[PDB]
Amino acid sequence: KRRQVYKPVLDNPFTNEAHMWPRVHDQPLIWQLLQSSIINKLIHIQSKENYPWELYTDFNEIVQYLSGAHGNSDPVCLFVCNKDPDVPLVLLQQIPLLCYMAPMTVKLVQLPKSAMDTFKSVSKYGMLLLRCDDRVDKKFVSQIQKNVDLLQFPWLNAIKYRPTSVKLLKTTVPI
Amino acid sequence: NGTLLVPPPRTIANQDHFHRLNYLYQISAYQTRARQKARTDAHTPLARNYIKSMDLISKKTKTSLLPTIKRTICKKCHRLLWTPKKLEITSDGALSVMCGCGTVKRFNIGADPNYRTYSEREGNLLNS
Amino acid sequence: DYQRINKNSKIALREYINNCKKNTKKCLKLAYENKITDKEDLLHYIEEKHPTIYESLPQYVDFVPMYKELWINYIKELLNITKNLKTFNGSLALLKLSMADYNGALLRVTKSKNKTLIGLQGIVIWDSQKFFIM
RNA sequence: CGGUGGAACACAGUGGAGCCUUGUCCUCCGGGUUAAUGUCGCUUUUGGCAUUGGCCCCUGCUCCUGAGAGAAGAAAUAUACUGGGGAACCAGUCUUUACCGACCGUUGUUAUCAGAAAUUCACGGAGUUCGGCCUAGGUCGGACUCCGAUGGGAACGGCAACGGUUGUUCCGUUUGACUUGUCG
Ligand SMILES: [Zn+2]
Repeated sequence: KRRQVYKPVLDNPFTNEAHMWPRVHDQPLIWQLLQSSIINKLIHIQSKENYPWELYTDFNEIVQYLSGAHGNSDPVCLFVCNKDPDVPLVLLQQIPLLCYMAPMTVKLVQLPKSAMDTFKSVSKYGMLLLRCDDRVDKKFVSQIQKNVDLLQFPWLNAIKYRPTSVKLLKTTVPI
Repeated sequence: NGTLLVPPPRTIANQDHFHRLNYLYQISAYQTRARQKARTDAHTPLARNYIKSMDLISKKTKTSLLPTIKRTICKKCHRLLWTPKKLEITSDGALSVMCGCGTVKRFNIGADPNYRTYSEREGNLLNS
Repeated sequence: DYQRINKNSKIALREYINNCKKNTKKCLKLAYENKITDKEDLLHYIEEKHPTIYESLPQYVDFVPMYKELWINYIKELLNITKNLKTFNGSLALLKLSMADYNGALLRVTKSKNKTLIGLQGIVIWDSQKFFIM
């Protein structure tokens, strides 16, 4: 006979607050320009995808770019899709973490729509890192990023004790 | 299949042990972050010690942790991986995370998506 | 070099607590060479004239808020010390203190067999078996 | 707590009986040199492989026993490995003029969940090599290597029992002095 027992397991008490993805609103005004630009890149030539706009869409290149090899470009922007199925969670629990230790001004934007499976199924993996140094795109990227799309850290900024979190999991026991 | 019994009388000794484990994890993480934000690796063999003692308490009470904690800490030297060495992907395998000591913690990520751990599934977990 | 130190965390902790004592002795020698009794001028003197010696020096001014607030708040949560004090239970509280760890505690030597050990306050960085480190 | 005064230097202290695998002058594995043979490439000849024969490879010290303490420069900084001790160091596995190394085998266990899997069952992916169909190199089978989110774990790792050592097992004393009794 099977009996269900609830076992107490210690939780990471700040992983919910460390994965508080930033507040994004009025987002369908942004995907139009972003998707139009990405498609206009992806149409002509795979070298002409990366000649006018320098973007990296492979996570090894994201780590090697944020390691400290290129330090000239200080405003660098990132776009990562959450709330989307068929997306790996091991990378997703480490993308907002690795950008925090980067000395460059890296601006993560979390895309909140669940139906946006296009950018993952089309380009590479569903993430986009590019540079706003002298491009035209920054002329609107600096417009909206102060409005709603602010990214700041409250969790490491001040000194605060954190309450413990002990959850409990299900376990079957056959006798 | 069986009997459905859901007890919310948490036991006092288990709460004491998990508060001890969580306090050791918090003080080790805050030592590591307060040292890492300011300057170079000053007392990085110190905070690791706490984690090691933490894992030894996990030997005594025979309790289990979420895979977030064991994914954060190491396996051999038992150090925090908040500042790892290198992260590589699609290098003819799945994934690799290198450390300073040389012990790596890799994950089979190139097989298929939508794979969750047993504590991260929809209904298997009840908070507090 | 760095890999051979942290092969065992205990031996690296021993090397760290030896290096802190050696750096403190070198700090006393450079402080007598400085001939300035003020410690706030002494730290800036070491920052100006001895960069590699300053790297392993402890920071007690940093050490107090990073430890005391977390320790006091953990004891206020664990021993159920709230605004209502008239529902306290001492025996279970002493049992919890027997079950709680002392790593990170402020503790004071009030009585000792040695007359020189008394009067020392300090915060735990590591608990040993039969000695104590503050 | 252990051993000696019973064993005479292993003469297993000696004798007898029973059984069998009938007590094999045997074999450590392993590594080096030399000689002979056969194959494959360079062509006085040399190199690689396999077999056979010969040699070489370590009683750390005292003591009958029990036990005691010395040092780990033939690869390290902490002086072989592992854990702790505040440090001389302690415990366990080991070796010691080792100018080569050597953690013996079998059985069971590591409950429940988790995970593909709790013992080199199996399964999934990648790379290499070989064979068949076949020839823009597609597929199939066999072998090796690496990895797979979990759990203290995947490490022939930890725990417990049993010796092949010079065949096993059983039985008996080599331990006495006076007093008394019997027998020659
Ligand atoms: Zn590590």
